[PDB]
Amino acid sequence: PQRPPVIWIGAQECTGCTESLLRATHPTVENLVLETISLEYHEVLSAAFGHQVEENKHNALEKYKGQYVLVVDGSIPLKDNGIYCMVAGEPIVDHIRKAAEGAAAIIAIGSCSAWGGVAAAGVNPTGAVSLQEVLPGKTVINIPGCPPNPHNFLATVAHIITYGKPPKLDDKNRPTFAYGRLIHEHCERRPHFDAGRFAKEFGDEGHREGWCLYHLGCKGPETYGNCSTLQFCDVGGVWPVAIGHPCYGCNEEGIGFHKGIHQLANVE
Amino acid sequence: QRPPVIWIGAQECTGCTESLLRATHPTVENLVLETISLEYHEVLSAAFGHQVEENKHNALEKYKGQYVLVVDGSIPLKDNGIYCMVAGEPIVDHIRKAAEGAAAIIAIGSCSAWGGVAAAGVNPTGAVSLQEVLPGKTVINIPGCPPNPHNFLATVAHIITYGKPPKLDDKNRPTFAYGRLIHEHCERRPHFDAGRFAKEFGDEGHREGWCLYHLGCKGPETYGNCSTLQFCDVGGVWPVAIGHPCYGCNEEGIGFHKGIHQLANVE
Amino acid sequence: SQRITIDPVTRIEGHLRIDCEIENGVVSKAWASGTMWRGMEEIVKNRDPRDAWMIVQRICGVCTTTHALSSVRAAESALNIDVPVNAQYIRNIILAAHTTHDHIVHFYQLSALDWVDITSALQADPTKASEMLKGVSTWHLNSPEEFTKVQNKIKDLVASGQLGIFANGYWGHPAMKLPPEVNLIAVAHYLQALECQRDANRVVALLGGKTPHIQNLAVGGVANPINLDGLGVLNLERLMYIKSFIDKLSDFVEQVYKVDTAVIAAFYPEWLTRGKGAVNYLSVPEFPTDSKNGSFLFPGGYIENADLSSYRPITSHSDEYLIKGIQESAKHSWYKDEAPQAPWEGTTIPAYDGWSDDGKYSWVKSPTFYGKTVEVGPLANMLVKLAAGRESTQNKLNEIVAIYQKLTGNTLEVAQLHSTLGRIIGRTVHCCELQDILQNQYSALITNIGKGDHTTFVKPNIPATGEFKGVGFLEAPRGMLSHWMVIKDGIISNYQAVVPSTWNSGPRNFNDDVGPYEQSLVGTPVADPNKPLEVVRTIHSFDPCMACAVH
Amino acid sequence: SQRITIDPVTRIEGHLRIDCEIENGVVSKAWASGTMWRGMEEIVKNRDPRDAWMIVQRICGVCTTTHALSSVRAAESALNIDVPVNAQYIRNIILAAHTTHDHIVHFYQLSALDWVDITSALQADPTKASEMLKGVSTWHLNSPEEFTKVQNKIKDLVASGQLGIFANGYWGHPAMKLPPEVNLIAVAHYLQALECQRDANRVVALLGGKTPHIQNLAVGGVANPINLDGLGVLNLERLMYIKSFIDKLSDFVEQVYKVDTAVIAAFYPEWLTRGKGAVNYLSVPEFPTDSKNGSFLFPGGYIENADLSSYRPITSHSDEYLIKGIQESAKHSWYKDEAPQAPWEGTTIPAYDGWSDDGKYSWVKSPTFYGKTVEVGPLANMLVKLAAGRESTQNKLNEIVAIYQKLTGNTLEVAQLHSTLGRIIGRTVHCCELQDILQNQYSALITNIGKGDHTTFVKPNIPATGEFKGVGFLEAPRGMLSHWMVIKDGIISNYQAVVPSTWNSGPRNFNDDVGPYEQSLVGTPVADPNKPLEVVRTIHSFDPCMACAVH
Ligand code: SF4
Ligand code: SF4
Ligand code: SF4
Ligand code: SF4
Ligand code: FCO
Ligand code: FCO
Ligand code: F3S
Ligand code: F3S
Ligand SMILES: [Mg+2]
Ligand SMILES: [Mg+2]
Ligand code: NI
Ligand code: NI
Repeated sequence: PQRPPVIWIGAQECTGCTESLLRATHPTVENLVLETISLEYHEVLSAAFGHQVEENKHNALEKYKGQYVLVVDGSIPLKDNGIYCMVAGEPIVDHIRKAAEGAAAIIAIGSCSAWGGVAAAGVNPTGAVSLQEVLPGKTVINIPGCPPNPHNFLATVAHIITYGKPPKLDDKNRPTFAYGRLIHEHCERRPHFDAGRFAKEFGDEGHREGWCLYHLGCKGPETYGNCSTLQFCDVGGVWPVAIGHPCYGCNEEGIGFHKGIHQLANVE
Repeated sequence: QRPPVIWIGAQECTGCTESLLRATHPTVENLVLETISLEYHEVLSAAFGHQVEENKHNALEKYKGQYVLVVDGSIPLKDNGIYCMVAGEPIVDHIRKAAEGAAAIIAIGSCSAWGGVAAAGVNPTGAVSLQEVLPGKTVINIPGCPPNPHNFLATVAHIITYGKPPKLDDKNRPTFAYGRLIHEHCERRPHFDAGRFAKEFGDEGHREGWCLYHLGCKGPETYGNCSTLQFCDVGGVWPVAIGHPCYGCNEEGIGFHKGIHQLANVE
Repeated sequence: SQRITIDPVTRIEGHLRIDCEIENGVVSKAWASGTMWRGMEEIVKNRDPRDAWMIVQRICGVCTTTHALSSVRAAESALNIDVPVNAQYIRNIILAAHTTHDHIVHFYQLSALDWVDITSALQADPTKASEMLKGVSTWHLNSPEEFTKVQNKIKDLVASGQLGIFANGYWGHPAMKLPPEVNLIAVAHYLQALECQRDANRVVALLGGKTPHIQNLAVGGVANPINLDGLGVLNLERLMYIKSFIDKLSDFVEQVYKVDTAVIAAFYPEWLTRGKGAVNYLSVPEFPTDSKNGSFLFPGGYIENADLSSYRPITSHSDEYLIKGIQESAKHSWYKDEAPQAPWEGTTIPAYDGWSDDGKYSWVKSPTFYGKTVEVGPLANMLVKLAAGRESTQNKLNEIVAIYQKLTGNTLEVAQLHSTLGRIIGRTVHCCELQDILQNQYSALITNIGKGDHTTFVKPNIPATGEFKGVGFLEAPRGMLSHWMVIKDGIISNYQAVVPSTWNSGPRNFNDDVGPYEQSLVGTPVADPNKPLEVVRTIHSFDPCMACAVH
Repeated sequence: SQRITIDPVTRIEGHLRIDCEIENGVVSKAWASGTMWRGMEEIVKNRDPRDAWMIVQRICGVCTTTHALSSVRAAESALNIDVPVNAQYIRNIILAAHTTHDHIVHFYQLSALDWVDITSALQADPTKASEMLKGVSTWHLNSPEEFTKVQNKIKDLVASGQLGIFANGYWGHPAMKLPPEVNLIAVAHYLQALECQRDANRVVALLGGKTPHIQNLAVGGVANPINLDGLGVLNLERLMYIKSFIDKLSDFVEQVYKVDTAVIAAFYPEWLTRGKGAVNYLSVPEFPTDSKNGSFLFPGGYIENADLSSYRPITSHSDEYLIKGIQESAKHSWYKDEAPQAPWEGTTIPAYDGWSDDGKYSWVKSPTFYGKTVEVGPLANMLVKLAAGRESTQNKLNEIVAIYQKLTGNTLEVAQLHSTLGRIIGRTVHCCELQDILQNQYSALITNIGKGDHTTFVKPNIPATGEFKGVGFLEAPRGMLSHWMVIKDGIISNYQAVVPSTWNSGPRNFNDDVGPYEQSLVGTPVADPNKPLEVVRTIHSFDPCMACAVH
């Protein structure tokens, strides 16, 4: 039985988005690549290298024209004709545009590809932009986070495979099952926020009682995500706030990598 | 040598023992082979009958002053104890005997902690709590029906590792597990605050994960860690996250007294 | 003549006493006694019908889920509610996953130490142990290295001098027949069973909200909100997670549990010739898949005088022949009203007067089906499926038989199944067949959601006057379960549970006929009347649950 | 004579190009090029020192944790903060568990396919494969049944015609030397490795809040609130959960990874005599355990000209000898300022001009230590530990050597460690030693909380005037890492990362001296210049991370 083909291209990535897959449990990475999809190109895992792996990619783009899901992690640098990320002697922006032409679906995994992320922050030395900016004529599904819970991606792919279309998306083309609500509008520390029960410094009495982290700079009030419900790693109880640290807003453009850790969020 | 534990079941449904089979830290096999020496437990013992009762007697003597006594189920006092007879004697007599030599005594589950379901309504058997049958003793209460097994296991670990019980509230419940109202640490509190309520199972609000207060959620009157620790260590599993209101199973006067759909009092 | 008492019987759920008269080393007569009562039927009375399931689920935590599901079915019966098909799929997945956990724990944790001698495992050669399984199982954890690690765990426990729950066992008893190597294999599988049963309960938890004691039911369906696109509800990510646990169960069930069942039969073939409890068997169909509380995946029926060719199929939970046949007596039980009672007219008035051989001796009632004693549970369910010509059951049994024939040269005939080992085989077959139920119902749910059906709940109305009656049937791990609810003026006016271990463990009945436990023990050889292992072997084959039996 | 390019190098982190001149079938000259730059040093400039760690952690997700920890250490250095000992224990557990994940994935997922031919595994006899491991490993998952299941997964993938990431690999290449059986064993262990690495990351997640990219650090300690009696914080239940995962790592690491390392050497002994990258080695001490940022569990030092007897120990992260030695040059890199720069005075001004053999050809800078090229990473760290006379390291290395001896009849001497396989061996030794670090630090934390110390964080102050310079050292999976922060008027005025892959992958330096990757390739035989597997074997041994190298 044939498995749906996937082409994964890394641009200005830290590899954290690929590494999220090694934490996944439903499916595990081994079940993903052996049972769920055919991973036709991925530079981190491929046996082949160099000319052989570039031959793999050209052959798969041809063979699976119109059928593959294209996934990109990392931002795409446009400054100086694309030379801040060169693969096989060509700018990554060109590899991505060529692969996008025959894609059945296109996914920006991670904040960097979804909206520029950390790579585009501050003075943006390389003119890093999002995948949607590189592909104005295409619908790009955005799966932000740095990195997202891998199941935000895997259940998006599963919806495409099982039901034949993408999951429902919000106005930023983010799947609603994962990004449909502010973290602060589904956070278990909301009772403490409501009562004015706040941690003031790490290790203080309030912090050691699991109180709200708003005055530590929690960006939950301005960040869409599922971090408080789905959480991370499938062990139970694991997300940054539960561990004791404010949300930094890594999912959300203009929050993560722009605002200081301790800078207060705006509350609706 | 491993620390000895004697487990006696009274008017139990066995769910409190079964909770151990879901545990992961420790798993039940690591509990019994590495963490403790489980000297008596009728559900798992190889020995039966006269042999197992000989085992218990020998353990109560060998480990006098050293064992943790655990009891699940309520203790029925009506008609001189005859609603729970083991080896031809009322269970209250077996419990009181075992309590005499105990280093620590734990009521696991709502039935032993406060009478629970068995003591509800008309209370056909005059079921009471472990604390009621042991007035001279400090009983550590680990309520729930059944509790997350780690509420029990981390209490035992505290005794073993640091040599005393965990900090307790005024109902002798460990504060790490029962120190806060569920509603004071519930992820659906923003919905509550906004007036965003499920009205019926399967309705639009229910299908958006809204607050279950108007379905009868007892979170506002129930102490516990169900919203944080949750259950089964898979992530995201407790009754409210699955879509059903808290029934108040931890809390005397709430679970098994109030109707599922009856509204809680909010402080 | 000598009289023995086994009290407590361990490695069961709850509080059981067994007494036997022994004549020349053979049991001639037995008595079963449930020694604890709570009055759960009285506790639930005078409540809202919607609330019953949360209370009566607490009948038992071993067979968690079962009383909850039977209770909602009983209210739905009374109210004439058709449960949404998605709610059926979810209920079905929970019951199947639960029953998988339950059966595995019964075989290993509860029963194995009747048949396995742990001290004899210390003498085993782990390499020979592994070699014995070559071509018998494809399980990946039967290596000599695995067995050596397990042997060392036993050695370390013994060396500690703290045997605990393994102390004063029946080590060296003449009825222990396994070679050292097979005892070691069994201990390894006992420990591996613990991981498999944990995975089964992960399935249950993701749909139930926890286990023990699920919390996702309602009179009218389930509380799970189906929305593939919703945050914090039953979405595709959650369903994928459930699927990941479903997929982890099959290998252990098929390559370990199934195989071990055949092997125990191979080494203990005399136990195919004893422990017959009844000549009549009853099971209800289970796993409804339509929109009208029917179209069951597993069939039910009634077998009279062991005649499979003339059995009576039961295809509906509203079957009047089934309903009208069930009564319970308290002639030899500690309740006041003794004449057989239909459960809608049942009473549970305690009347304890102590143990008497010829009078009242148990808190368990005595159920009958048209005046006959009947065995329920996986033996009944397997025989009914064979009577129905269910190919899945025939084929699964045949797989066990094939392993047995490889080891012994012999086959098994149906007559040999009316026995202690037949009952164990029936349970194993059930657990095996349940894995396909899980796959089928997961697939059905995903498909139905894909068609646009996200409905899970139909809100009931309960007339505030009038009197009306309902019954909820369920094929539980230990057999046919029924909850019987009468509603009067909107509240529960009567509630009676007739539970599978009630059928099997009940005392002598209104006509002084002997129930399955008591009947099964007649003829049991007892090598050592001080250590009556043979008695416990037969009783454990029924998987007693006395919180269930008595409630 | 010919010139080849390998672009992209796969099974590394990031974007790497390797060029080689081949003469008479052997590499005569090589170039390493990092082909992607982000400017992370510039992105973090002008921010609050407390914020840096969350930004610069994103230098790399493979070596997540490392840049976070080095950054907070740099701020703490500049500010003169002593980190609470509980925060050290937590930081240490995270780094050790992370590194366990990282090394396992490197050996299996990144490197094994250089040495293992998966097609050849199809010809294997699973029983013979299992028989080869008797008396070589005690691992419980080396049975013929495990290997048969794995072989059938391979067969099914091949039968589908969709090889995906296994396609067009180096199957049947003359440099592939493993028998069919050994290839099968390796693939089984590749899959098993995935389970072990997932357990290691569960340790990381429970303290870090997630992984990749932990979120529990602070300038001043950690954000974990220690309170054994607290709901929703780091209590005893959470600590027990962490311990349950720590305990699951050792068996795979010791009985699979350690053994496979010795076996690859046994089959590829010529790889003990090639791939030498340098004659100088540097590592920093790691896992501080006192209240003043010291008392490290692992030692550090500098080895010049491979002479262990005259090495210079480094026992402090404030060691001025270490600090003053480090410079970087961009003569052959795509930056403007070319003369060697101490990192507190470093610039990173991009000056791309395309590839030039004799000019600029990489985004990686060229680091030196007192003007010399140095190899960093597990080979360096092992050699330093041997020079220090660390018994744990000697004993662990000796276990690998003993397996090698048993398989080949030959021994391994220290001179043979300066090689491709020596580098791999160093990494395995590190992973093995880290399991004792995890046990030691978990126990230390438990003990310290028991003394009544729940302190985790000391709030920093940052003067609004003055210029303060700090450096944070860390022994990362790939070697010595350092972050260099200059604070002026309360904000970061300069930030420079010098990362272990920078040391090893950096291009020719200010004196045109060749760095470790480039040096290691001289003399590499290449049987087929179109498919230069031998080149990739050596390069992979360094575990390249080019996001790290370039940032
Ligand atoms: S989104 Fe984050 S984890 Fe993913 S590539 Fe960007 S920096 Fe790395
Ligand atoms: S500010 Fe942060 S911690 Fe507080 S309730 Fe909102 S999301 Fe939760
Ligand atoms: S507390 Fe609940 S689970 Fe435990 S014995 Fe009582 S009824 Fe059973
Ligand atoms: S009423 Fe229940 S669901 Fe709503 S916020 Fe309170 S505890 Fe949570
Ligand atoms: N299975 C089970 Fe429990 C019993 N007997 C019920 O119903
Ligand atoms: N290990 C690692 Fe990454 C590199 N090189 C860092 O630091
Ligand atoms: S920092 Fe990111 S991972 Fe979630 S908690 Fe905040 S969006
Ligand atoms: S019913 Fe019980 S299990 Fe927790 S959610 Fe409510 S206290
Ligand atoms: Mg009844
Ligand atoms: Mg740098
Ligand atoms: Ni039961
Ligand atoms: Ni890195």
